[PDB]
Amino acid sequence: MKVAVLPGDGIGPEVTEAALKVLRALDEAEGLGLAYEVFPFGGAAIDAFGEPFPEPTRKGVEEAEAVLLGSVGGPKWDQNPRELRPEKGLLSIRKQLDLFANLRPVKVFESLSDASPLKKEYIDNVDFVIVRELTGGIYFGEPRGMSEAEAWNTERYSKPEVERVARVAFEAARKRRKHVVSVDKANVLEVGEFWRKTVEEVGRGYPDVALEHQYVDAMAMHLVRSPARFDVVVTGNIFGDILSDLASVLPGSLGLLPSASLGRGTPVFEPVHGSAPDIAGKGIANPTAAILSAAMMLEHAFGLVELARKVEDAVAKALLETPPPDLGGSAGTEAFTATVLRHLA
Amino acid sequence: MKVAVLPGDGIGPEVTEAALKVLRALDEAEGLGLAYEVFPFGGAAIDAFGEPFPEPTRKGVEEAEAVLLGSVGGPKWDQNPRELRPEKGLLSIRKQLDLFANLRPVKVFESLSDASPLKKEYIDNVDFVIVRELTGGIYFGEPRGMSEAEAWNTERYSKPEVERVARVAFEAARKRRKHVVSVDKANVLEVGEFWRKTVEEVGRGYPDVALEHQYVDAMAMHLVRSPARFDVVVTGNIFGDILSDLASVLPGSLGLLPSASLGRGTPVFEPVHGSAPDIAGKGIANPTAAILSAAMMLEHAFGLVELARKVEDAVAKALLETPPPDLGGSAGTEAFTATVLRHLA
Repeated sequence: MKVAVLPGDGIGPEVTEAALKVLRALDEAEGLGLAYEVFPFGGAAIDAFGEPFPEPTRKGVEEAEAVLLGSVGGPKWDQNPRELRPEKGLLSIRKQLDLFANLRPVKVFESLSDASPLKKEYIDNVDFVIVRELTGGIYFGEPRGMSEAEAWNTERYSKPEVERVARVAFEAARKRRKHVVSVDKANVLEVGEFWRKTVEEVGRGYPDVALEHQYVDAMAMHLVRSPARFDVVVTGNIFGDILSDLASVLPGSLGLLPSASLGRGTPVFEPVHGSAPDIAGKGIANPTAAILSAAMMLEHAFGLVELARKVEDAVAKALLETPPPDLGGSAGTEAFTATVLRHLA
Repeated sequence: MKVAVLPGDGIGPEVTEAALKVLRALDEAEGLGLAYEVFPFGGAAIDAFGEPFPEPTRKGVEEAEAVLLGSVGGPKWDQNPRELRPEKGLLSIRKQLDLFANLRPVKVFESLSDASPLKKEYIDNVDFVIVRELTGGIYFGEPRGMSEAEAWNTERYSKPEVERVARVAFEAARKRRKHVVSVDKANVLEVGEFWRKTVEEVGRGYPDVALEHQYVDAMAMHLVRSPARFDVVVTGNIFGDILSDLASVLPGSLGLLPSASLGRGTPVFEPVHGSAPDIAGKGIANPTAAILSAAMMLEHAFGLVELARKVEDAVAKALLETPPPDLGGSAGTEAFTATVLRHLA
């Protein structure tokens, strides 16, 4: 199991290391062969190497079997230009490893039910994964323009780009409850008729997984009225991007969520949450999203679905037993990483 | 006050008439000069006149100062072709009266708080109006297409189309709490930079009203986390259409919501909810949305903002005192129309 580890800025060192603490325990216990190496990335490499993704790191993520990415970003850099700022590097590692699908899981852990905005009965048993196409459509599509008179922008997709994110979706489905929902605007737009027939062709090859289709506006209503009804949701870019932010309010007690970019190269896994500079060093950072991005690596990079679920129970249990300060408890990073480990022994 | 009344099919006769019962009471009481006339529209006119919007009605809505529309649609017609089915007429009256903005208000009435999917604290004091541009952008925009290889669709807006829906928004704002939020994707798409500067030019003329901008994905999260923070929201078509369906789950106890199309011609007002054929004649239909579309007519067609708010209190009070069967009470259309009237005497 070869992991290039890029802990990034701010809290990235602290919470990326609590992830590795869970992974070295499973590694010991199951003998998985974890070989990892830490590489420079972000505000720290701007300072050190004079750019956010230096070629040691270009090579490192190019040759590992997984990247464990922390978080970059800091005010310090914003003022200096454009390709010298933490975030540029975030797109450079996406381009290089040819990543085209972004997986975002939302789970509401029975113990933090009361933190959610929805009544308990609507969040019970939410466990779903939205996989959003990453590189196509209206944000990148052309023609585009702006005149004194008007402005234009094209949503455009080719069969290859639809089949790519669709296979990730089905394969992603096989490892959890076997149902895909594709999301489109097929009843009005033709990009969406297209998307619809192609997801349905590709679905033929995955017989063990169920396929259904929904319109973006009906799926926006279902994520608040019945979100426990989905397993994997696959959609385009702007709709994945809108429906993943609406879906991120369902847990409530934010900060807990993991993200993973997948594709031809090396899968990148990271917590959704940035640098949090305010609190780097104090030891209170909540590691729940780094420990769960690790669980996603094990599931998507190495296919060890059964260990990924046992790490997601240890963190569920742990969240119930020792809520971090940010969730009305007092367990900092280490004491929380502890009880996670104390559950998967 | 000249109203062409088009009660439509199914429950349309019943609930459009309870609206008129409230309006004839205010009319008596304030002497507003209500002159109304009932015209044929929908499944009923397909049967009667052999098309859904016959020229008596074309003329009627053309010459009234407001349309009070009920609901059309019935299975009976679906099988016969395309321009002979209830819904066609719905676009024919939109084209004819040159309507380009659709106003959708969401309010959560303190008494039905427990029906909502959100915890009480998030719905308390929701009162906002989304005005969605109706005739432009990606659903109508061109070029568009579909090949074996790819599919395309253009989101396109010209300054005139952005300024139109923006003035409705500001003027709509003046009559309630004076804050507009425009919703766009300005940080990625140029249609959205355009939309953004134009809503900001037009805002210069309305000094008494506050303007703010938000991205569609951040506004999708705000409608569940803090929806009581908006007064009027103005946006384009597909985003109005997505954000109005997400916003329609906040009341919970559905069926209660009013809609209004505005523009160069005669404003059309209608309940959001269709025909409901299952229950036409039984007398149980909930009239809360027809009585509140009437309140919207008074506010937008005749500018009688102060009476519109007193009819929205009578129906609030009434919802508290006699919930309809559909909201765990037993008050049918008439008994509910009663207590509404019994409050605005």
